[PDB]
Amino acid sequence: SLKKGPFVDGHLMTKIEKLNETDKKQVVKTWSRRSTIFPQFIGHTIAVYDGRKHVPVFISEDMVGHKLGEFAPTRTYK
Amino acid sequence: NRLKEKYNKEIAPALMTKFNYDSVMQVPKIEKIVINMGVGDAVQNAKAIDSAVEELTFIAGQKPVVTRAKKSIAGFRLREGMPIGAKVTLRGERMYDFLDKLISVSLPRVRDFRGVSKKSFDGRGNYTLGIKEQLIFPEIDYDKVTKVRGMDIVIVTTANTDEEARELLTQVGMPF
Amino acid sequence: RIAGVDIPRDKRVVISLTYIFGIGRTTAQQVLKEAGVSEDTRVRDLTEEELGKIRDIIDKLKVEGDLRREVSLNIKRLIEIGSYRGIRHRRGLPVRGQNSKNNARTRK
Amino acid sequence: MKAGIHPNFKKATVKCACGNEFETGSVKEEVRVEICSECHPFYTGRQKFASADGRVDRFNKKY
Amino acid sequence: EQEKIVQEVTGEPKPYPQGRKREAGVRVKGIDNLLVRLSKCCNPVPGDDIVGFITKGRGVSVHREDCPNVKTNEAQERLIPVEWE
RNA sequence: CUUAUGACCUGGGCUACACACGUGCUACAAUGGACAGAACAAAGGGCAGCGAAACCGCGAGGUUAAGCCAAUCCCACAAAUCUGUUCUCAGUUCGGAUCGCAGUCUGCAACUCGACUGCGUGAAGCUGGAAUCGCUAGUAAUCGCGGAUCAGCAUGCCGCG
Repeated sequence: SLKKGPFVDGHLMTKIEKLNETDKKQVVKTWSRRSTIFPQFIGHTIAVYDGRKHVPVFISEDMVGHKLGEFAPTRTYK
Repeated sequence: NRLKEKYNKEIAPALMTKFNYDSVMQVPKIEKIVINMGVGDAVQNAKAIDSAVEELTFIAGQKPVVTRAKKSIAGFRLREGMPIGAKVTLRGERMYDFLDKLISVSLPRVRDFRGVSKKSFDGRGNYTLGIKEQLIFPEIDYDKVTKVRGMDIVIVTTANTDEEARELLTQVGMPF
Repeated sequence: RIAGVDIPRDKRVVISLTYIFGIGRTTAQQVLKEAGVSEDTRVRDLTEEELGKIRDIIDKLKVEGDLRREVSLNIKRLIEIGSYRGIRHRRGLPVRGQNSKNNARTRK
Repeated sequence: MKAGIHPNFKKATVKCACGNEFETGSVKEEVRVEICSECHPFYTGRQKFASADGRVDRFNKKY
Repeated sequence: EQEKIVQEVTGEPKPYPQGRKREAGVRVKGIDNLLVRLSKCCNPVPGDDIVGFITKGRGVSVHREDCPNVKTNEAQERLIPVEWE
């Protein structure tokens, strides 16, 4: 996208604000590969669905500008 | 001539009080500058030896000398004799003037030159220059440049320790 | 040379400067718009007051090593953070989004 | 000093394009330089461009 | 000759492409259905407890705690106390 | 076959890639490249559909919006061509992939997985081995344009000069 803001789903913004308000906590199975990454997400570990499992991934201060779909290997090869 | 008066009147009294040597005889000097060429082209091309036989003379007019390798090396397909590279030795007045060409003129023509290698001393007080491209100063004349081999320069000082030869080159003006 | 690597002395003003890494055709036109040198003279035949104005515009831009760093910085950035586009830069395969059973012979 | 082997040695007047005039003794007589060390900005302490340019992005919220 | 049978049996890893019949066997801290893998540093068995390290990607390694690789970990937050189930 | 081989949802995949094959375009240049000037079509399409002019963005476009249910208005200023200017035979002022950054649109959403600009980067290739394929006159080749299909997407296929 260009100017509408980085896209988030309503469920993703919901539970991370529940996560950010008190303390970092357990991982979250997201089904939203489509969503972006906000700078509030740093240090929050979440589980991205790959096609057959939810793979847990980490978010640092460098993995900020991209979407969650950069961390879903959906096509394994050798 | 310019650097010697700079070295004698300014640089030598500065480092003398910096490390509290008991004499001017203890104040370290930088005596000789030896420059290796070391081209292994003679296995393939004996005519490529003649390039930088002529060309290194244009850098400093003291002509370099045929350096024959003193052991036959079959892994390089090389017999003993068989000249490999040339040797520019330089000590005295023009050599600080050669250093005047180095800092003031040469180094900005290294097209991505930055803070050069700090820890490239031999643990004695001597330094080597890592140069891979020879087009460093406006004599080089690109149209008369067929061979692209660089140049290896050795700094030889009278530094009794090492970490004040560190501080010697800073007062000389070696960038880091 | 200003870039530290030459331009050939007999080409025209725009196209000789396109050999500078980081500088292409339209980057050359914006410089010579500020220079105003009519873009067709022998670059063996200039003046340094004319060419000093060529220097500082190049000094203002990411030209020689800086543009060589930052894309290579980005390559070293995105591979070491996972980031699947990093793996496509990594393995020796295309990146921008293509098939795989077809040619792709720029990378194996 | 062997004659007939060494080329000549003449007092050079090294000049930079920014006006830095310098003196050596070389084979060639006049050396005209685009950028000398005193013209080179890394010798001028921090260079003006890449010291301020080498930053990472500020995880850019701006838009 | 039966050591040559051990030579000829190389091809039992060949049923570990194309998937294998796997349950949720490494229960990840009470949460199921997560991508984990058995650690090749040392094999995760019920001796000492088994801990999942959040990698940069490509899976989660169950490093079988009291391992020299799991003990020297930078970023101890990536270690997850998981269950052998 | 049937509380599943049926139905519903998310997300993945149909786009994988060590490698061969057909089938298509863009090229390897001087009958070319670049810039400027001048002039010339046929057919089809348009109601939540086309969108002029206008302004702003380097631009892709944005903005508002006349007019048009149409031989009225819009798509749409055709390209090759012609005439100048410059280029001078080399992996280059040909090549344009591959790739980085910066962008625009549609849409819930462009990561896998879209198109198109803007900047950069600039490889492979300098008429291709044996062998093969098309074509009897507006055809051969060549250059653009329209439409189905579609929110979106064509080097595809139809159709047009």
